[PDB]
Amino acid sequence: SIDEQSLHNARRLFESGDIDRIEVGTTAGLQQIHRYLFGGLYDFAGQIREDNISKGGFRFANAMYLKEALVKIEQMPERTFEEIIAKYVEMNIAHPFLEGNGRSTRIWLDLVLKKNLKKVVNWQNVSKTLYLQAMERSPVNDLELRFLLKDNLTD
Amino acid sequence: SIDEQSLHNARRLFESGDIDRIEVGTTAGLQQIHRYLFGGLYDFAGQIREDNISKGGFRFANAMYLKEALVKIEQMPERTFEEIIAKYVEMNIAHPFLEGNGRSTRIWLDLVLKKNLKKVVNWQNVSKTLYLQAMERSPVNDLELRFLLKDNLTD
Amino acid sequence: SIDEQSLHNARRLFESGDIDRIEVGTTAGLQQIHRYLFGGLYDFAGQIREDNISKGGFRFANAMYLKEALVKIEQMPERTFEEIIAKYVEMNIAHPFLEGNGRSTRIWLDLVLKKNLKKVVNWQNVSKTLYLQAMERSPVNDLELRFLLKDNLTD
Amino acid sequence: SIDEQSLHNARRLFESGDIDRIEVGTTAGLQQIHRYLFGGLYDFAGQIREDNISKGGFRFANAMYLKEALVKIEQMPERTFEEIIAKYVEMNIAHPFLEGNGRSTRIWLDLVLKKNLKKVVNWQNVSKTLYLQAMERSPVNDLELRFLLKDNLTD
Ligand SMILES: Nc1ncnc2c1ncn2[C@@H]1O[C@H](COP(=O)(O)OP(=O)(O)NP(=O)(O)O)[C@@H](O)[C@H]1O
Ligand SMILES: Nc1ncnc2c1ncn2[C@@H]1O[C@H](COP(=O)(O)OP(=O)(O)NP(=O)(O)O)[C@@H](O)[C@H]1O
Ligand SMILES: Nc1ncnc2c1ncn2[C@@H]1O[C@H](COP(=O)(O)OP(=O)(O)NP(=O)(O)O)[C@@H](O)[C@H]1O
Ligand SMILES: Nc1ncnc2c1ncn2[C@@H]1O[C@H](COP(=O)(O)OP(=O)(O)NP(=O)(O)O)[C@@H](O)[C@H]1O
Ligand SMILES: [Mg+2]
Ligand SMILES: [Mg+2]
Ligand SMILES: [Mg+2]
Ligand SMILES: [Mg+2]
Repeated sequence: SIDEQSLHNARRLFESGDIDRIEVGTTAGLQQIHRYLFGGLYDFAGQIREDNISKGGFRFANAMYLKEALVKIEQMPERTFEEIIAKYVEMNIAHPFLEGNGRSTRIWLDLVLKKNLKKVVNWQNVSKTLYLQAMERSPVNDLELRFLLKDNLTD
Repeated sequence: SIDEQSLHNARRLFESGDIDRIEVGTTAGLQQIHRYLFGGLYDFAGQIREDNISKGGFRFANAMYLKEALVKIEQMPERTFEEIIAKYVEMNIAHPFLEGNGRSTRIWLDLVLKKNLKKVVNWQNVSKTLYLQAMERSPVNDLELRFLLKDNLTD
Repeated sequence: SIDEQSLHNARRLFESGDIDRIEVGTTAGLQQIHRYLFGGLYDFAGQIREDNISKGGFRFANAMYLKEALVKIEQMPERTFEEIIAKYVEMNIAHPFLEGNGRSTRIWLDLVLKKNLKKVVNWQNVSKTLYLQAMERSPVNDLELRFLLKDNLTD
Repeated sequence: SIDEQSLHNARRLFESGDIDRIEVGTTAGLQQIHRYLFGGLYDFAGQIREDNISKGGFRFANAMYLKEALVKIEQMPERTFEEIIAKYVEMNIAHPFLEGNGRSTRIWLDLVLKKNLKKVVNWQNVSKTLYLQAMERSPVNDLELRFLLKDNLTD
């Protein structure tokens, strides 16, 4: 119910035109997206977490310095695909919500790609298995992720 | 060459009593230890890194917010073995030097244990292989590290 | 869809009494469980994989020597809780199917615990988050898994 | 002491021309290299391990089926760079010795590349940091390793 309802909310975000009101490339913009997707579903919708979380051997940015990290991440440049991917990779490492980081930050990435490069990711053609592998590796080396995503951009 | 002299430098730190002048439980204190062990050996002795580093697939705190991270980590409480281990785990994730984090931060840990618990680690009885495993796991769960060290304390 | 239907099959395995005919602690027994759960749902139901697979940075036993590995794994002893967990850990590393290893092998584990200790895991009280973490760690050290499961055995 | 003495033996393996007498692409050939490097230094020189080992959170092939694994791995083809790297990656996962797998298996790799492609790796121009990263990743995805090594091939 939660994930189907948030998918409907994501659809609403685009169909409504409310997507055009989201700040691009900023922490606030990511919060806007998360609040939109999960509002009325998670009580923490749009809110930066205060608890620590991990997945698959990686511990995401410690909540005690997550806000400081986000301030630095949102200032990263967006001039090229490689810069945009690097910025996305650091926002994923920040992982600022208890849940729904993936969906919200992928929308956030698409807005950055669209603003700067006039392209978005064609997610329907991206393997979820290969995407997860590439994201898991990305804090160490974003090569796999860049190869995967660059092949799946659409203008 | 470097490791041999730095081991001599660590013995001098203790045997001279210079160890008693090290600030306990702080970033500055860790820098003091690192400067003492590696002064004249690494030109970055005592200095917070500006480059990014990883080991075993784990990305240590990004250099862009590392200084900010350290300000927070050093304020962590030190009242119990579990608190002190948690603080140590976070200082390891920070990994604030290019090299020599292990040796420096273990001395740092012992000073915190000594101050607050009147105990230090009996490293003589700790397997390096098992210690490395526990440290690698610690960001996700410090159970292995607590299991390894707690009954290896000595007063 | 597949998950809801396989769950129904797993309930039927127990409710029908068919569970009592499953060979305990063997590769063939694991295959019997997988075929029952996934027959008609995955065309590879019950079948040892010929493709390589990975999760979270760990590559499961190479398909080229998987059958050989399974021959050794099923011979492992089941004399104590700790031996049984060790055997379960090796069967998870083998990871013999393309999908459904988790559900099938947890049933397989319970049959081994029941046969040798007259216990099963009370999975209802086991955190999925902590279980996944413990499984991810288990190839290196099964301490987390033993801590988790021993606290959740039932008669 | 052992690392320096083994380097000298490695030096001699090439200086003497004995490298030309080593069996190429086989388990026996790898054991020959390991014995040349470490015979008289490690008591287990040239011997397939009977103990389990791991590094960086990765469990190498279980000793109970390591021999069976090696029988399969040595049969892997060697016709393309990609096949040769895949074979090397599997021999590293097998990790057949207690110690000295890296040095011995890199020599083994060069012999297979030399035989089949008339090239070897120019290890002088390969970053040890990037190499270890690429090795750690290789069981999941050998792209990093292939990217790192292919443009460092020489004759
Ligand atoms: N080990 C890891 N290291 C770094 N990033 C990871 C790791 N595991 C998962 N990720 C990323 O974290 C995301 C999942 O975060 P989560 O907060 O569960 O988002 P979600 O929207 O609920 N699920 P999803 O749609 O699967 O992304 C994945 O899509 C990956 O981008
Ligand atoms: N994958 C990992 N994840 C988290 N921590 C790690 C990892 N690998 C190593 N460590 C920790 O990092 C330390 C090594 O950092 P490093 O900067 O190499 O210190 P060192 O003093 O040069 N070597 P050592 O004496 O082996 O600790 C180890 O002792 C562990 O505490
Ligand atoms: N990185 C890892 N290393 C070792 N084991 C893992 C890892 N990730 C997951 N596992 C185990 O693999 C199982 C999942 O295997 P899979 O074939 O997807 O089974 P499933 O029944 O489809 N899913 P689940 O019900 O979630 O177990 C998990 O339940 C864990 O036991
Ligand atoms: N986490 C890992 N996963 C896969 N392979 C690894 C991992 N860590 C290290 N390796 C590989 O194992 C080798 C080290 O094996 P080891 O038996 O220590 O050999 P060594 O010759 O003693 N050391 P080195 O000269 O550094 O390779 C490295 O060179 C890597 O190829
Ligand atoms: Mg999620
Ligand atoms: Mg070091
Ligand atoms: Mg699954
Ligand atoms: Mg070694």
